[PDB]
Amino acid sequence: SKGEELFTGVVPILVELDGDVNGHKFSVSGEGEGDATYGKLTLKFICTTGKLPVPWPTLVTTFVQCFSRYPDHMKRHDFFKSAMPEGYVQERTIFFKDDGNYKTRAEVKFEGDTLVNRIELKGIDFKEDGNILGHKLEYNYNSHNVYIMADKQKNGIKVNFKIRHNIEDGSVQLADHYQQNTPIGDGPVLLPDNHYLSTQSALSKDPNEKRDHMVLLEFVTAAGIT
Repeated sequence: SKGEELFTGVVPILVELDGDVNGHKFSVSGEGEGDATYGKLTLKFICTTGKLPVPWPTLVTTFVQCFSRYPDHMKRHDFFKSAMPEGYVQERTIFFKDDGNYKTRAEVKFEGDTLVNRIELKGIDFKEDGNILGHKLEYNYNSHNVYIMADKQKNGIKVNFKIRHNIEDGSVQLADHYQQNTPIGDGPVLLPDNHYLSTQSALSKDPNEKRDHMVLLEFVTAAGIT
């Protein structure tokens, strides 16, 4: 396809985010690379404004599904790569159960050989003593299924899934994700049949890094269609 070929090898990745959660302003820069052939992502994020005001796990989904591995028989359902190199807009509302919500708007596209994800995040109605602003979430991550449906109305896709973050007391903090993606260019894109992405993520720390940061290793494969 017009974008499939752009992901046959290792692609450098850059992530830039500006956020405001209940008035707490912060920025994050991330770098790494992705190898869609194997659905693999390796990235390191740094809070460039000091200490991150929310827990790192809560931003993982916000921080390039074009790196998902789509089985050859499912290639016609790969909206993400089809929108490249012009890219796509990714918007979400993430509802943290019994707490506030994040609204995000991002643009994912190529700048030369680098795949860039530029994001604006706004969080409101959070409890200053809740699990988010109170930093009560464990630094870990679970495997999830990301459900995708076409949206011919806007020539894009609708995505939904639930992330369950582990709370330090053994409980769980649900983060309900509502997502929409639309192409940036006026070119054609692939509208998919219903399917999902199987995702797994591991979080770690750089032992020599004194800045507030997160190291992420992720594997994602499309499934649901035979």
